[PDB]
Amino acid sequence: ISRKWEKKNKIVYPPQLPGEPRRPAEIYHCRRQIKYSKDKMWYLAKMIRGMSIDQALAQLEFNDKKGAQIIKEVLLEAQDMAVRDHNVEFRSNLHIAESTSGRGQCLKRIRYHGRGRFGIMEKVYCHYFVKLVEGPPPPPEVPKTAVDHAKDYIQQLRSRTIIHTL
Amino acid sequence: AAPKNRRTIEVNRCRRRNPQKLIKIKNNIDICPECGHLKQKHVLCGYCYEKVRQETTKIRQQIGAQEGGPFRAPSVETMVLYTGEKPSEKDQGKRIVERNIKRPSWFT
Amino acid sequence: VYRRLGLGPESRIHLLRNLLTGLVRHERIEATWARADEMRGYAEKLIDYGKLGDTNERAMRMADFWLTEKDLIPKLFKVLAPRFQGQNGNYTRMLQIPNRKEQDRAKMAVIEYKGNYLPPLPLPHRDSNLTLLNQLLLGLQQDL
RNA sequence: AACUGUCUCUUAUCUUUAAUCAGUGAAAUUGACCUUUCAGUGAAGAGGCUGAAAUAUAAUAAUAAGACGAGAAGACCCUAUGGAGCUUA
RNA sequence: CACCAACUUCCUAAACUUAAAUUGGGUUAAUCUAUAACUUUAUAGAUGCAACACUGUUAGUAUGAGUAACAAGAAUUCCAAUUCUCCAGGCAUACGCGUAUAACAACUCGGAUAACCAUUGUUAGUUAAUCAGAAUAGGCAAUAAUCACACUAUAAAUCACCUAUAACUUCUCUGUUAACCCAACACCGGAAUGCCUAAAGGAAAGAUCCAAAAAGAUAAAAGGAAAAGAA
Ligand SMILES: [Zn+2]
Repeated sequence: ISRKWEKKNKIVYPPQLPGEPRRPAEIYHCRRQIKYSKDKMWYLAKMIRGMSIDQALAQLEFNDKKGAQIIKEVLLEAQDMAVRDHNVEFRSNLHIAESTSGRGQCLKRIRYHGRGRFGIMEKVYCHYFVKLVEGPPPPPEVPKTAVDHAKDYIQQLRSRTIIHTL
Repeated sequence: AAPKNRRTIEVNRCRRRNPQKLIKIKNNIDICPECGHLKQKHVLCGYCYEKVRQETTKIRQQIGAQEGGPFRAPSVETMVLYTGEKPSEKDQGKRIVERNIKRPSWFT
Repeated sequence: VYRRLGLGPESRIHLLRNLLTGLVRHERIEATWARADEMRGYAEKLIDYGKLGDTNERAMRMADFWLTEKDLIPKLFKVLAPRFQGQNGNYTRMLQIPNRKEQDRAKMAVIEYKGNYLPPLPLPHRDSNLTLLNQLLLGLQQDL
């Protein structure tokens, strides 16, 4: 087993100089053993990526999946330690920078059948990894306009270089 | 039924990451002034509703003890009175339930 | 016009009979939203039977069958019926409650008899007229 | 022979299934695949060759009539100046 | 009235002629020994010394697939709480099992999913003079039962007690729990006997929707094989 996500939370940066900008806080929190499928947890993780702390909590509160309840507890724990240990002044000033799920060690059993058949029973466990960055979520992407696309095409034509000639 | 060959993770990754299969966000979340907790616009607050049910259970418990037997539902109206409030003439001809607690602020 | 409930038509009425009996005894019942809506019509019509009169022989047969506990029969004609004499309808108040966290996520609702002695339910409140938008609408109303 | 929804000739309701939510979780299978249509070529024979044609990406939902469908050492019968075994007085 | 096109050919640098069993010759990865080297090497001597392929063997992890698949009567005043709706083989002993018993504490594993425990840990338990299990030698015996009488029958069906000898005052030991056993299972069936048929024993509903198709059941305007009778 590897527990390097916690070690990422143990990273200590060098003292910042007075003429150095305040470093945004980064919090690494994970739940190593969850009796849940990582794929199902990943779906929850994918949606919440990049959202604010408050928005994620509100969405989770009205979610019907068991994994969502687990994430909310994990999210609440991460927020508590972030203020307690990572010097997060404002509770609201937190957003989900990263959210992903990993496989966990399972259990092996045989599934009996009533009529002499048998099956492979497996008890699934998973890991859940989240990194929280202090501050509001980054602004969303803006689609390219027609003007932007057209300009690039002309630039590409100009950028073309002649091939295999003097 | 199995495909004639193993399904590649690349193929599988695209299927599960298609937007149709992803979890959707909800924008109907609302705040409950009464409890100060979250609620849905079409759903009532449960923190305050929990108080009503808990008081109802306490009121029901008092009624059960007063009746003292099964199938003893009165044929007369019922009323609930709290400490500091005494039965009045208007309460005559109505079953009176006495509560040791004082009249709750929310309950009128 | 009817929800397909119960192992058979009798079960729905018997289940409705069980639901109706409990509501009369307690006057406020929490159940799945679909059941509460289905039984709301029966409860309102039962109150009309109480209004019809205690002497009504047909009402007794309906009341006797629907209410398994017979102590409620005097209550309906002497408590529920007198209570709702002024009212012309809407005797039952049904509201949606958050779904049960019992791993099945059933839709929940609470149905109660109006005029009951139980504490008032936390009903929704419309916006006050003192709000800026309402105050602006008030000015338009005054001019007209 | 009658009888009846067996049928002429189907319809309706109830139950199961069905569909949605949540929890749990197998099996045969699997060279790799960025996995199209038409004509040709070939061993009855082409998603992958030749030449034409079509073609945002990703998904989602339905049906088994025909190709006298594809097939095996399935099924069936008969043969041998074939073998070998067996019985002998 | 030409051009294109092969390493055919020419040209600069080079090179010196075109299938496959079989046959001659030169190297080499790795490990160890002898003797050296000293960021991983040399000369000799050795070998369990190199695997995409033996119906090869072991372990890990995928695919099918989060697919097949699976589950608890209602309300409340509450899981050793009440009441309501509905179901109808129950209780003892034998055999077997062997603590699965009960209380408490846990909520991970086990229940073919949970709740709840039958799982996990701790402690307790099943009380017997009555229930159950754990001297000798001789002599001498015709006639079934069937309410045994009548009555017949064939299929043929009953130690004792006498005579002697010997002993000479006793209640311990063991079984006793349970929803239990044999079927790989909390199996669907297998499992001896007595009593009795609800007073005993129980719950078909994880939720929502009311798709189609499919399965079972009920109903049919007019008709009646496109009632149970004959050959
Ligand atoms: Zn509130």
